[PDB]
Amino acid sequence: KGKPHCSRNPVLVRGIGRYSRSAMYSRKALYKRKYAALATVTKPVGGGTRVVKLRKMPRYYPTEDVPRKLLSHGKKPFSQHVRKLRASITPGTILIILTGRHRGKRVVFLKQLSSGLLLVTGPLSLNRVPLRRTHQKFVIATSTKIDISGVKIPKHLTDAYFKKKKKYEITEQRKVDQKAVDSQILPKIKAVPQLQGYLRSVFALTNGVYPHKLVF
Amino acid sequence: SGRLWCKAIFAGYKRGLRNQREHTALLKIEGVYARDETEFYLGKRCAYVYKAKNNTVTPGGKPNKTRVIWGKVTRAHGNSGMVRAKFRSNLPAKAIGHRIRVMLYPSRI
Amino acid sequence: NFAELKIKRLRKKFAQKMLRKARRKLIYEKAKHYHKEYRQMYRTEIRMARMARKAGNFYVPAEPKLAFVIRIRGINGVSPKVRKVLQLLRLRQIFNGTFVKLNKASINMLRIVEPYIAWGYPNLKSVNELIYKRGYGKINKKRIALTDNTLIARSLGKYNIICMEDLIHEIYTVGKHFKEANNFLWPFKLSSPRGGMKKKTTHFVEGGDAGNREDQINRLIRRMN
Amino acid sequence: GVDIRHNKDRKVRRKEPKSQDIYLRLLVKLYRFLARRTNSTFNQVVLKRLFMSRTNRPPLSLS
Amino acid sequence: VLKKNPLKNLRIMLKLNPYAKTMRRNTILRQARNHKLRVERAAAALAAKSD
Amino acid sequence: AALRPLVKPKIVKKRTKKFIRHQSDRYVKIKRNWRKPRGIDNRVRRRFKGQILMPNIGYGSNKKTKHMLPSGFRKFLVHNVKELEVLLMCNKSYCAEIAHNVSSKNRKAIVERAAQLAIRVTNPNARL
Amino acid sequence: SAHLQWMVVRNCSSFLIKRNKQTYSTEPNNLKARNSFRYNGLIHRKTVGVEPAADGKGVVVVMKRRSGQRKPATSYVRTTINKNARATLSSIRHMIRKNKYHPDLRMAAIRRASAILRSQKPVM
RNA sequence: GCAGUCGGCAGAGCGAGAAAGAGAGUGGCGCGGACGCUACGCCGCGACGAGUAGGAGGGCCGCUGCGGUGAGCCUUGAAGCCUAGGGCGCGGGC
RNA sequence: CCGUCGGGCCCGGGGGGCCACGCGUCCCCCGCGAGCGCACGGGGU
RNA sequence: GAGACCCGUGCGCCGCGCUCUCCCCCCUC
Ligand SMILES: [Mg+2]
Ligand SMILES: [Mg+2]
Ligand SMILES: [Mg+2]
Ligand SMILES: [Mg+2]
Ligand SMILES: [Mg+2]
Ligand SMILES: [Mg+2]
Ligand SMILES: [Mg+2]
Repeated sequence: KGKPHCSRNPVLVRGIGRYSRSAMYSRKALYKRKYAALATVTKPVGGGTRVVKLRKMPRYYPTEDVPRKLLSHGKKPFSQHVRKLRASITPGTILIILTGRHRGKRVVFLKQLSSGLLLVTGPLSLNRVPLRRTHQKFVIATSTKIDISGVKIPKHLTDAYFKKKKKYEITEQRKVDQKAVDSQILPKIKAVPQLQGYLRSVFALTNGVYPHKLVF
Repeated sequence: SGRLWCKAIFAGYKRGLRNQREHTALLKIEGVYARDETEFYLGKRCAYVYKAKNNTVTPGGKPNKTRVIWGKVTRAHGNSGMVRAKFRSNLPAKAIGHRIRVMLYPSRI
Repeated sequence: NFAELKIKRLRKKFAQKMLRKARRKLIYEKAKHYHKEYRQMYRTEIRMARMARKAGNFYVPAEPKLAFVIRIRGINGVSPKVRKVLQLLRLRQIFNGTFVKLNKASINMLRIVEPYIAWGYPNLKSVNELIYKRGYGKINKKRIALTDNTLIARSLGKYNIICMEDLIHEIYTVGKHFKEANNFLWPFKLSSPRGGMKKKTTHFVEGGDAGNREDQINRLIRRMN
Repeated sequence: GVDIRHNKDRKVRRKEPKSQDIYLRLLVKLYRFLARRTNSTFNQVVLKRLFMSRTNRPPLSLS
Repeated sequence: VLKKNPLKNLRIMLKLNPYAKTMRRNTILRQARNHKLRVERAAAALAAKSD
Repeated sequence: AALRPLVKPKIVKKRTKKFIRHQSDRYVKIKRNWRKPRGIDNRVRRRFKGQILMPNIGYGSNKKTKHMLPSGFRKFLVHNVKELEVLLMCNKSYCAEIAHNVSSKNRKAIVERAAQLAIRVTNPNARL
Repeated sequence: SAHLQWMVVRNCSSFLIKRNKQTYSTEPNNLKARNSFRYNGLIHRKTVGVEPAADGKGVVVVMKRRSGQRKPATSYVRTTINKNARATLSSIRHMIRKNKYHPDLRMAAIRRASAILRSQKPVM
């Protein structure tokens, strides 16, 4: 019986620990740790009692079948992938949505979701952008920021919450969640001057204004 | 409400003098006249928007006459800010000198 | 029965696992030893220059015993003596590279093929990355990539060359079995050199590419490899 | 471009009997398996001799 | 077998060369040691200007 | 609704245009079917730049998709009801095609048989 | 023997179809209808065949008998199976495997039983 | 390289740096297990690919006629011919 | 005598990394521990 | 992997090192 312990060497870089083999042998204390040396259900009938087999035979075989594939190793599903966020994106940053029906509009980033999508609202009282997901490769991260350390994001605002369902109406829960986040983040917006109008404005390219020259 | 793409010109195909490789296009982006300025646009998506006679379907919309060859920026071309781009279909040579929208959203910043 | 046959075959598997870990520890400690050999040669050469500079004399280094030769011209218009020496050097394409051990007989052959080769004296790093990136064996007359240590050790293991680091050590410190350890190697098929060329058709000392660029072959190896 | 001559790449040695004799071909089918799956070089010489022409298989007299 | 570069693939490099693990554990530990000695000396210079 | 193959790889073709015979546009007496040009001064044989391309073996298709239909099957000519049951086992990758001289009273029989055998027919509604 | 008869008929049989870069054998007991040595239904001492029954329901299985090889009248033994699909495949698998009767034809016969049974179940 | 599909007559090995035996003896419940193999077949590695005159190989390229064969096709429409139809083949062609 | 981040597993006497960590005898010298996972790991999910 | 004392992918080779079959302590929910 053993409660698990963390790995006794830290990560130096990826793939290599800090301490070597004999050092990790001492830190695991293996010098004092020498050690030495389903298919059938029986069911009654009315006869007697039968041995019923589960996993019964296939009634039909396809005329041709694909062979089983070779094994691969580094290939993980999307629920297990690692989540990279750009270091210019921090909680409370202002984003510019570039793609959807709210394109060019400026929004307040809050939290990265578990699928890597950026949970965001530039508030519905300013943008008409609700609590909504965006994508970091499709948003522009400007270096203007609001401190949202004291902001309680609800724990249920997840990707399962934000997933499309199947004639669309906002539910009462989605109505009250936007209020519950807006009533908190809006006094932080209005405590820095002109940012409410800045978020009300949209981003547009004009003559002579080039994106490789403009710093955001 | 306003423009969200950079202006570029289909300056020609990737070519030597007597051999043009139609699969790669040379873009001239407005405002980019040095190879140091090209680093923003590398990897960005580029669109040749054009109109034809028969209607085609518009994503998130009703069918109209506008049609798009999509593409993306691959690398810079020369010291003077010209850029190499690759499109899904090779761009028609009738578009040489005409406008390509360079979108902003393979964002890296 | 079969209960003793099963443990008899598991004993064979366990014995082979212990043999593999013994060979693994051998490869580890021998590469550890080669690291110290390289550092003793490097610091001994520096110290040998320093003790002569204290005394006011000159320390002449040993004339180099390993050359890396890159064929830089094409297969068109080659005079037959030059072509013969190039196929004896296993350079039958442009930008093929081989290691050559240096003596009078080899240097006079490189002297024949001076307009067609560019060569010089390779670094330990150049040998390392040449074997690691472009190293291909000649096993059973086929070009097998050096992906396993057993892939070298089945051919050169009888000369006590059993891993990539004996192979690199045998090539670098030009050893007793250099001919076998270099003929085992396929001639390296290097890329075009990145950053362009100075002048391919003239000698290196007259501002071009061909010839003996003495320790300057390593700069070329970074751009070709 | 590689400087190699291709005049003698293709070996001009028989891979099969030119005869369409099915009895000789069943013998060749036996000795292909034997010459491949045994360590004996006799089976290889037998298979390559089963390949040959009648002139390269001259008769053996009793004496 | 697909050839992977041991100069870019760490555990292909360790498969061919078990001592590369030790040589890359050192000159990362040694490099961090040298960098903190360098910043300790850079701080000692600006501290000695304050005497 | 339709009968699918066992697998559907993308059928990559190195060329899709046919290999036109040299100078078959300038004449009606020269049919479009390919002939190797064998003249001494011939630009197409000499492989000059910007000319009609000659067929090479390098143009040959992938062996996994050679002779494969765009549906993903490979066709087999069928002349009667009896020559369908050779495809009774090859049905997931090989399809049937009724020959052009099979009458309209027998095409019905071959189609209604292949519907039982789940064999895909390239031309089910042909004559009728 | 069987290999000799194969070296006779491998390219010169009347059951040979060579069309459209394919090859088929129209032989009565050829499972998969493939011109092969293994799937040939005439040249072996032991053959399995599977075909639909005389009436439209069921699968008849054919086994070649050991004695009268030169006697085609009493050579093949036919057995009609009209059960459910799982029982029919159980019967064919037990006829091939428990008898050790030409055992590499086991799932060729099983898949042919499945194909005939699917062809006998009607389309909507 | 593969005849090793060696299955309740079972035991599912033979890529592994180092000549040879997963040798054998005797004293001290539940009935299961993809594909394959036209062996003239199938599979795997590696290197290579210019071509006149010329030589050789493969043609499930094509025409006509004969000998066998397809319980073949066909007046519910053969040959031929036309076709902005669908396709296949590197191609001959289908 | 002097010098060597010299070579001797850095010969030998009085804080930090090591593919070093059973015992018993004789002399030399100063063959089968078990489980669980993670992965720069035998060619994309 | 089990194995003639049992019949289970229908994630395993090489190579790297993680925890548990020992005992304590600290820190955070
Ligand atoms: Mg020249
Ligand atoms: Mg460059
Ligand atoms: Mg070539
Ligand atoms: Mg030639
Ligand atoms: Mg010749
Ligand atoms: Mg001429
Ligand atoms: Mg040729």
